[PDB]
Amino acid sequence: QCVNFTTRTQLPPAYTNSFTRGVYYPDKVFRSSVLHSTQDLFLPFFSNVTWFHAIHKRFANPVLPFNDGVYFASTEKSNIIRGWIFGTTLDSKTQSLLIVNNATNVVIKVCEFQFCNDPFLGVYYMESEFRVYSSANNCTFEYVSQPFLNFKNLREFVFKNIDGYFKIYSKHTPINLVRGLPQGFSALEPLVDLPIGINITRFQTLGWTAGAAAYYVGYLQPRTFLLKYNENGTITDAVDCALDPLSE
Amino acid sequence: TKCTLKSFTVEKGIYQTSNFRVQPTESIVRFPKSTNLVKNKCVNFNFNGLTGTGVLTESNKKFLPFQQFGRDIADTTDAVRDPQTLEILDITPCSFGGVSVITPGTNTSNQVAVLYQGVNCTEVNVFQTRAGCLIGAEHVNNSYECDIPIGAGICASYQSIIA
Amino acid sequence: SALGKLQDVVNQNAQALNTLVKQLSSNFGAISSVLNDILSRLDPPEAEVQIDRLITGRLQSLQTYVTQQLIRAAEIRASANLAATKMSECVLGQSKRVD
Amino acid sequence: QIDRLITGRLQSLQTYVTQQLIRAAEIRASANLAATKMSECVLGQSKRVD
Amino acid sequence: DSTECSNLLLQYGSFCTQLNRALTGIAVEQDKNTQEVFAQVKQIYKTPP
Amino acid sequence: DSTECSNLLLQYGSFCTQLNRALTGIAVEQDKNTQEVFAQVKQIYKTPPIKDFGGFNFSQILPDPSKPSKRSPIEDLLFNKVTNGLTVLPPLLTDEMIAQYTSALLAGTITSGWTFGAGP
Ligand SMILES: *[C@@H]1O[C@H](CO)[C@@H](O[C@@H]2O[C@H](CO)[C@@H](O)[C@H](O)[C@H]2NC(C)=O)[C@H](O)[C@H]1NC(C)=O
Ligand SMILES: *[C@@H]1O[C@H](CO)[C@@H](O[C@@H]2O[C@H](CO)[C@@H](O)[C@H](O)[C@H]2NC(C)=O)[C@H](O)[C@H]1NC(C)=O
Ligand SMILES: *[C@@H]1O[C@H](CO)[C@@H](O)[C@H](O)[C@H]1NC(C)=O
Ligand SMILES: *[C@@H]1O[C@H](CO)[C@@H](O)[C@H](O)[C@H]1NC(C)=O
Ligand SMILES: *[C@@H]1O[C@H](CO)[C@@H](O)[C@H](O)[C@H]1NC(C)=O
Ligand SMILES: *[C@@H]1O[C@H](CO)[C@@H](O)[C@H](O)[C@H]1NC(C)=O
Ligand SMILES: *[C@@H]1O[C@H](CO)[C@@H](O)[C@H](O)[C@H]1NC(C)=O
Repeated sequence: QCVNFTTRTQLPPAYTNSFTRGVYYPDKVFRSSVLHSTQDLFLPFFSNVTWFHAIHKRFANPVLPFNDGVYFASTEKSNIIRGWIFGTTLDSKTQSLLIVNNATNVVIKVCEFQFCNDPFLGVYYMESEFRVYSSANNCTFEYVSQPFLNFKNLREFVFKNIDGYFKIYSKHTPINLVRGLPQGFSALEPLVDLPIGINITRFQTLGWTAGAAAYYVGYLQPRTFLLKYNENGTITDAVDCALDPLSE
Repeated sequence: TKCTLKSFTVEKGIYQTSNFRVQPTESIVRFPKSTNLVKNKCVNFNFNGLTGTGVLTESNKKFLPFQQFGRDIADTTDAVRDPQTLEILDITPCSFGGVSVITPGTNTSNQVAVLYQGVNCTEVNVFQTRAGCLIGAEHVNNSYECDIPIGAGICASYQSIIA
Repeated sequence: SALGKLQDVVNQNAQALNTLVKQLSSNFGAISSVLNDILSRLDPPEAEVQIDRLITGRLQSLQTYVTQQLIRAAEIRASANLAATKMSECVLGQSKRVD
Repeated sequence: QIDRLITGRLQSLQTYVTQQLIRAAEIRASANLAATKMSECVLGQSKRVD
Repeated sequence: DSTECSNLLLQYGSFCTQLNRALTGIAVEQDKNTQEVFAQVKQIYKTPP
Repeated sequence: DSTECSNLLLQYGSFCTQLNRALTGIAVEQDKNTQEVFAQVKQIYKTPPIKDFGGFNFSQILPDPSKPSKRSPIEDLLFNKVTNGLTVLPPLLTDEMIAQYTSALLAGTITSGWTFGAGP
């Protein structure tokens, strides 16, 4: 089942500043009171991060490229954002990745889904509406896990696909800022490593009323960071090696 | 010492002749079979595919739940998390040290003393110095002029060999 | 920055030791910098070549470290000879030498 | 082939840096001597013979 | 300007950093030598007319 | 600990002996430097208990009895202000003995002037 949404309001997507967000732990190695220089796929400091809104009538689900990796930020309250779609052609021709977080658990499936143009979930005022795909024929990987999840909640995720490994990094932050990204530093802990081994070039974010939510999409570039590890092994500050001559 | 110096007569002094390595005794292979963990001994450890040789002791470092191994400034693995039981272990490198021979002239005597540099005396007339463990020299409380330098204020002389 | 000369010597020696330890992580054109990985992954005819590449790289690093250690030893020896001269002529006597 | 060129050029550069450091030590010793002569011969009268 | 040569050169580690640091030390040492020899007075004296 | 690596390393000859000999020469040279700088007197001079020097105060350079290290306040400040087969050999002269040598030199130059450097 698929449903066209024909009540949208035309508006260009916004842009804002990344500040010093998007830093994740590059590996599983504990380091304490040290300064470590690493070259990896990172989000540049103070970059132009794309801003999308969900407000009522805005429902921003466009088609975005994936490129080398995607930093996904969410200023969320009342749990509207539920999951992501990854793939190349987003149909039964190629193999696609499904990540959903419904009312009970988090489900990851790698199947050849015949996706809808507007895949979505629904809450009736309980969850009794699910229209994401019409078929699933060849499934290779399944993974059922625990639930991962004024704007009150900040969700940071980093999605990377290197050597057939899908790295998902996550961080949950209590915030009380009304409209934009708070200015600060928070290192993203690694959440899961999935051996999906599939090509990903495009991704999707998952009458009617749209709850108040906002999300941000940034793109990773190969660069060097200098990370500071404190006495407790937590990354507390970072330096972008190619941002400005002072940080260089 | 005669072999190292390429001479049959050795002048009075201290000569670094060899090295000592505490040889590994057991192999501990812990993945998430699991060979019974042995601590406080120089063993060959294989933890989740990370291999090496070291002494596994208790650690006061509180790891974050996602982190498994630990590295210092010089990118050497000095801390690790046991996969079976979530405890933190320090990996101290197995003792290695220079072996120096302290002797007077062969014209005077053939008595020698052995200094293990930077090695505690429990891991080898046994005396513990800051330079290392000295075997074969009788420690005295008197102070004399330095005849053969040992280090850290310690000197050796022949009168038997005293330190 | 009053005591910069001693801190400079300590920093240079520590930096040389850190660089020498860090050079073990380099494979010097071999498949890996770990000897155990080479010995467990390859047959001895090609593992001999890989170990030879590691040996020549590490030996070049060690010779380089010894070379700058000898040069710094010469510099410190000259400074120590100057310090001994100052101890003999300024502390143990009165010097007519200007400055 | 590039590896052979790299090791040859790196050996040449390390050799050049080594003699540069040795000449730097010699020039530093000469400069220390020159500073001593400037302090003792120009800024005062020296009783040191020759 | 060869990218492949630089990629192979990165396998040898921090030799280039060592050589650049040594040359930088020599270069600052020359200026220190010139300061030690010539800059021993903080007053610029002038002869009478 | 690789036996095969050491067997291949033996083909290159006595490079390791040369490097160890050079490092040993540097290590003994450091102790020789410390002997040349600080051990220039064979008598350990001491100051009188009464510090009556005609108004001259040497408390900041004489050793402090209250400190366990027996260092001067200036020397204590100086010590506070300075912060895989590798071994660090300890120096032959420890810091307290070097401080004792400096104390002997200070006592000699205060109580005897330059006479102790040239004889009795
Ligand atoms: C919702 O709208 C999309 C976009 O118009 C529909 O996708 C089209 O499906 C027809 C099927 O005949 C294709 O010919 C078009 O090329 C498709 N358009 C695009 C942009 O892919 C989709 O079918 C609609 N959903 C429903 C249930 O009708
Ligand atoms: C020599 O100088 C020292 C320090 O300059 C004097 O010690 C001071 O004594 C006064 C009064 O007793 C104290 O209030 C100061 O705190 C002391 N200073 C220190 C650093 O302890 C000392 O009295 C002077 N005279 C003699 C004869 O030693
Ligand atoms: C971000 O991009 C938009 C267009 O893509 C541009 O108008 C805006 O000025 C950019 N902002 C910054 C800070 O570069
Ligand atoms: C959530 O999804 C899983 C997998 O599709 C399903 O088994 C479960 O019943 C779902 N939960 C709800 C409340 O629908
Ligand atoms: C994928 O599914 C189609 C039809 O559902 C089938 O013909 C094809 O063999 C499947 N391929 C694999 C690799 O399972
Ligand atoms: C992945 O897909 C893109 C476009 O669909 C294509 O250009 C690229 O070559 C593909 N890569 C692999 C490894 O299949
Ligand atoms: C590190 O943890 C200790 C408690 O183990 C705490 O007292 C200290 O403040 C922490 N430091 C930082 C920088 O978080």
